[PDB]
Amino acid sequence: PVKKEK
Amino acid sequence: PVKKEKIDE
Amino acid sequence: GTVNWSVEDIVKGINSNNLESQLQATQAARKLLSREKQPPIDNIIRAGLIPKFVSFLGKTDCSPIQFESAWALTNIASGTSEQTKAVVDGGAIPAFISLLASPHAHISEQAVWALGNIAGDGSAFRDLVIKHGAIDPLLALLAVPDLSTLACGYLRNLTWTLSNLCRNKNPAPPLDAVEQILPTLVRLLHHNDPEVLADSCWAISYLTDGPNERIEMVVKKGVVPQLVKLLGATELPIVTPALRAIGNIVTGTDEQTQKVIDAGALAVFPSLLTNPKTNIQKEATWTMSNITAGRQDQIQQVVNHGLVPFLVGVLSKADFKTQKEAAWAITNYTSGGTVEQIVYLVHCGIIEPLMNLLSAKDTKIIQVILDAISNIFQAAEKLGETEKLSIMIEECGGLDKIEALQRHENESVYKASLNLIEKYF
Repeated sequence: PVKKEK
Repeated sequence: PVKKEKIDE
Repeated sequence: GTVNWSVEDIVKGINSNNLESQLQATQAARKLLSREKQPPIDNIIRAGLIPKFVSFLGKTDCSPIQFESAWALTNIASGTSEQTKAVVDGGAIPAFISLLASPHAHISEQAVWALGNIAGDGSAFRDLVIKHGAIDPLLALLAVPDLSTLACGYLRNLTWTLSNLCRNKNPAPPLDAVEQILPTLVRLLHHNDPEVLADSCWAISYLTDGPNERIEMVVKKGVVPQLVKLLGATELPIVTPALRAIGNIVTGTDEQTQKVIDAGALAVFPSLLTNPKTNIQKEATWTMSNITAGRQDQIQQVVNHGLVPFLVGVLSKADFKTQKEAAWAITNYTSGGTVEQIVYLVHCGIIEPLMNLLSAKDTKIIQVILDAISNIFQAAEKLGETEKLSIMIEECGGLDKIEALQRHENESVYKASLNLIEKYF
């Protein structure tokens, strides 16, 4: 459950 | 965009 | 009269020390720079004209030369970083900030535009514009009871310039400048012009592209509902930035994610995840991945809104990059979900499209998909249904591919492949 940005 | 030319007025 | 002049003629007029001859030559320069057919910016720079134009900005006595010089300098500042730098190096910034106070609206607007080009170059010029005190005079021009009384072109230019003062990272704009600007941005996000809305959303997208603390500044102003409304718009130029902003916000805390959910966002995703523009589908699936990365009650709202079949859909058929985001969304869901939620996901048909994507030529998506199979097996282990899942995976062509992957370049691939085979097959 690892959030990842852009 | 980042920059914009003014072309006429 | 002022059409098709040589640079040599512009120089002769500008060096005349006849204010009118200077005005004509400045206009000739502006017309040169206004042609779309490869304007001679570098020739104008090399002729030494920028300082001259800059000093013409301060001639209150002669408003036409102020305007013509402003427009010329605007078009130079619209070029490469090096061309923008020539303008800044000529002292243009404080001179444009003075012109913001011009009683002639066309001159004021041109100064706004120029500062927008300067700030849009990057963080350093953005911060230099801010240090020279541009924000107060800019915001003052929008200090009216009703934005609708301002000319359309003018409001649009101001909005755009403000968005460039919010733009760029490494570093992001100063926190105090962001706080000063945000209340005005929130007002522009409620204006009815499509272009003002698009640029307002772009600004918000920029301000939300950072750590949780930056997101919090925005989310705390109460804009999430208005963003979600804008997410529902017809105009793709509005939806694109609104979706980017919503996506940024859900990269934050689960409490920040909940604001988006509470504002009704998930009800738009059936359209977004089937949108004909590749980029909207990609970004909406990316957004979903960061919602599936949340709490189980948040995953449950994804379920209740009917979005799992849409994820199955995007996994089954989309641009590859979208399918990659869908894989992430599934891995996140399987990683955080209850057993019941993972069972539902399988009942919706996730297994075949996941397995189809193991034929991909992208080592990352394979690792993501393999993780997801593992988590699904883990949920089957807790139900004693490892056999049924094994059969499903075997029946749609899955076992073949997982086997093959025991003999793959990447380490994690071959490892997780062999672990699945040996434990379940």
